[PDB]
Amino acid sequence: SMVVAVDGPSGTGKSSVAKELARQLGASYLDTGAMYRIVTLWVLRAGVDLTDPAAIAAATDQVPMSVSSDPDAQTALLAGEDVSVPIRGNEVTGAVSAVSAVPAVRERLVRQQRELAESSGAVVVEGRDIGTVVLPDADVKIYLTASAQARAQRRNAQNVLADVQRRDHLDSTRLRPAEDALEVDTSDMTQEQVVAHLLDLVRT
Amino acid sequence: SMVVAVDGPSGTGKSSVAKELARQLGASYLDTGAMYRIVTLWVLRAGVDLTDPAAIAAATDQVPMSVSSDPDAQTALLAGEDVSVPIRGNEVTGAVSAVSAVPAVRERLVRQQRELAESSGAVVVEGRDIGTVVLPDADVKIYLTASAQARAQRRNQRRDHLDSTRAVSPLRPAEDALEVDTSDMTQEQVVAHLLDLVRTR
Ligand SMILES: Nc1ccn([C@@H]2O[C@H](COP(=O)(O)O)[C@@H](O)[C@H]2O)c(=O)n1
Ligand SMILES: Nc1ccn([C@@H]2O[C@H](COP(=O)(O)O)[C@@H](O)[C@H]2O)c(=O)n1
Repeated sequence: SMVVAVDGPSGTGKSSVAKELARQLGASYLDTGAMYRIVTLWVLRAGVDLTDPAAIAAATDQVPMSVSSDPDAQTALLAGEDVSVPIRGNEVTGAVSAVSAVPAVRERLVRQQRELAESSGAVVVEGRDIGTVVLPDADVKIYLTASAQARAQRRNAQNVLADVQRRDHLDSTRLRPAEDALEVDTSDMTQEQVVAHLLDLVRT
Repeated sequence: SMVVAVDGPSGTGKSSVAKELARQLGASYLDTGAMYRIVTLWVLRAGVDLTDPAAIAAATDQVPMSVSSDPDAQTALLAGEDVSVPIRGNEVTGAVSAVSAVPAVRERLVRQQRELAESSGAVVVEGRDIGTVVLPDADVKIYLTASAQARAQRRNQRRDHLDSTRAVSPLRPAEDALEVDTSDMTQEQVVAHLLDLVRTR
């Protein structure tokens, strides 16, 4: 059954495109970045020292987390609380890479990600290492990319080209596409154009 | 005039003791941990990547911060907003060490701390590196400490090792500091003790 992995950096509209690709394939959708963000919110609220990986590992043994695989009903639950809003806040955005870098944390989420994928049948799974690490035997692997400039304009309008260009260098020396991935430059494209493009690639 | 530095780990009541010492000496009070917490709140709200020191340095060039040196009128203002509550929340508590470890950040706050101290006359300045780095020629230097056990119960051993071996500002008393074990003492007992030490030097 069909597993589509969608990876790439931020600011390209990756998440919206993956959602809409899922709807069009009648498939399920899995937002992996949201899972990291949920754990991050959990860590922040316990007040764990973010400079201490062992403390982050210890504090994330039993994160009471739930996420939907329905692209039309995405909710982020933590301890029964709907945390869809706070997991997108700047606090979590600033903290998420501290928590994501802890191996113990990845180990669990990669496992949770694999299980959700196997039990979802037809599924589009979105993130950064889906095609390389999490689901290396995906049927189709897509790497959505865009120029620094394109990505910068999508952010400064959300409300930068310096900030976005900086993060590219630190990531390179710290995002790498799988060998069998299909690289798609979305710089010139709108969302619907990107969706149609991926539908074409998948249906080939 | 008189500059009293009070340093030590967390969980001994250090801040309450330093406040009350200030009141009793008729001195001013400076809560330096608050200043790190205010910057941290600023960083968190800008959504700066905490794993990136250069980004934290860049995002903290111009932190609009204000803090009082009056022990009875402590407020923590950021961009005009009273942030006394949020700077004590867990989010900031968890993040503050990431931000505190950035040299550029310390460099500024240490400078701001020295200036506030000079202009406050008689002042008790509280923190972790006050007697060693910020005010190394304080008149009286106090290192408030307590056993792991005592500190643990007041929450109702890991952090001790990480603090000891930390890169930017490891936690160590000045050679000329007066080490005071507060394990057996209540707060008012500690206050009386420091009043005695200060009124003997
Ligand atoms: N597969 C993934 C997905 C997200 N992440 C983390 O999540 C953050 C942003 O997540 P989003 O994909 O939700 O924007 C990144 O900074 C990264 O640290 C990750 O480390 N691996
Ligand atoms: N003088 C100081 C005071 C605080 N700090 C930092 O500020 C944090 C918060 O201090 P408080 O918990 O005492 O407010 C400490 O955990 C430490 O990371 C520092 O590095 N130097």
